[PDB]
Amino acid sequence: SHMWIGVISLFPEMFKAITEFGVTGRAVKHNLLKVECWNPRDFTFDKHKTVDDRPYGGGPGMLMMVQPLRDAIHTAKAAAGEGAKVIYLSPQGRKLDQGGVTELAQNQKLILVCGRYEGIDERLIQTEIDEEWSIGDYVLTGGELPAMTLIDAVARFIPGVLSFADGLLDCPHYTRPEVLEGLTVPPVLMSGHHEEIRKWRLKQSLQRTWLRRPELLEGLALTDEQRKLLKEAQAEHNS
Amino acid sequence: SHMWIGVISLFPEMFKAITEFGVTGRAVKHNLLKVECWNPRDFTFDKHKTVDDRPYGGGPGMLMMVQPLRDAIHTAKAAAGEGAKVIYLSPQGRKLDQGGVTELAQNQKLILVCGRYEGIDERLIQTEIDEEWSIGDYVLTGGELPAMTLIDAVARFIPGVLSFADGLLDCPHYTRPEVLEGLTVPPVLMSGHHEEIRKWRLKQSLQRTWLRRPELLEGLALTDEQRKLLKEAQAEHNS
Ligand SMILES: c1cc(-c2cnc[nH]2)ccn1
Ligand SMILES: c1cc(-c2cnc[nH]2)ccn1
Repeated sequence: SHMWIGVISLFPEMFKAITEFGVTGRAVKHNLLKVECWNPRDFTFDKHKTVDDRPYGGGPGMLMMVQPLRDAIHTAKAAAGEGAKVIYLSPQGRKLDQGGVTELAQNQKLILVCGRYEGIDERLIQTEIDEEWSIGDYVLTGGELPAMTLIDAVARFIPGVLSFADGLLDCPHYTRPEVLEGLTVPPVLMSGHHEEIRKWRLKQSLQRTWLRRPELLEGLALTDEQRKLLKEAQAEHNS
Repeated sequence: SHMWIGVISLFPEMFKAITEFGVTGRAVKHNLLKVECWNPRDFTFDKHKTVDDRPYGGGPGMLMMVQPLRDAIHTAKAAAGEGAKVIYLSPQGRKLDQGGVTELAQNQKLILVCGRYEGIDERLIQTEIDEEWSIGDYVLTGGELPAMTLIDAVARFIPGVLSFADGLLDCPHYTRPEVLEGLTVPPVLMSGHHEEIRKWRLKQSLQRTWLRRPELLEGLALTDEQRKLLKEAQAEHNS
């Protein structure tokens, strides 16, 4: 099932990073994912194509100019037709996580508004934006990398495109050679015992989540098997 | 003060998104930031330039092939000289936040290793990586967008390149026109009263943090002024 994502950005060429390369580049080429960009600069009318403006109240920064940005959004909305969710990427938004990604991926159409400078007029958020989303508690130079991050994450859910599946960190992975700077591959992985290997990997995920991100465990209802392997991992750690 | 960032990636052209555009593009052009990429594909020797390999123990995915990736890392380390911190971008890493960004930005040299497929051999993390970092609890198709995100965030700290400064969400911002779809600019911002404007903005930040991200407040030692304005905001909310 196709996903269409409209993008509003002063730097649309940044999105070549996801539309021209890798898994996401394939998804675009195969028409599984469509990414369409509108640049507020194209909606300006003055000679110098001005896209920023001064904040009321003063301050050292600038904001996105309202008229070109508003017009770009309206154009994207018209192209989307009915049912597109309009998202503003900002640190004031809902924190993105895999559960949030799964939710966003349920939309067939999204419009992603990328801010630059000190951001956008609050009244545009009120009148034009459906949801604000943050990719993390850090400050960037613009909304483009967050938008690309969001697109990449939701793209993985599109059929044909391709251990947080159960909320745990991933297990360690090994490939050739069998010995690397004196470090050997765990023999269980060489055993060909599919069930032993499954349980080892799950136990490692549980142990790594417990040691690195114990808060993630509290959010889970562990299966009987997971409870057992976690107990074993914690016992081995204390021995 | 210059920052040098070495990048190991199968898709180095993705990094044009930050080296050719905007604030980060300027930083690169002005030699404030140098980004240098090595591609494991260039370190292969077989006819088909193979960069992936099968995981021991089976499973549906592939891993980065060790030899080309290892050789690329060693080459980057040699180019960096002494004192470069080597970072692997992964969901199993330390969660990036602004405090973490400030810490990373203290390094004059960084090497960022971007994984693809199901990631990299655990023994390479042991032997080659100094720190693992995550940009958030979501799964992407590769480490490139996280690396670019990290670069963008740390770049803001480089002198000459340019409200989490005190750990709060930002205040609303307004620009022209004075009225937008019936919504007016708060009169205080039109007053020209610099101290009233400062306090209004701070109060708004406190109110927005309290309503949207109350957990962020618990991590703060509020100033007397902040305690007062937060109390006022909470009173007005309950009235
Ligand atoms: C979403 C947006 C942003 C951001 C936009 N402009 C500066 N920072 C940061 C994180 N997640
Ligand atoms: C850092 C790396 C990753 C990632 C790398 N490969 C798949 N996901 C996700 C978030 N932060």
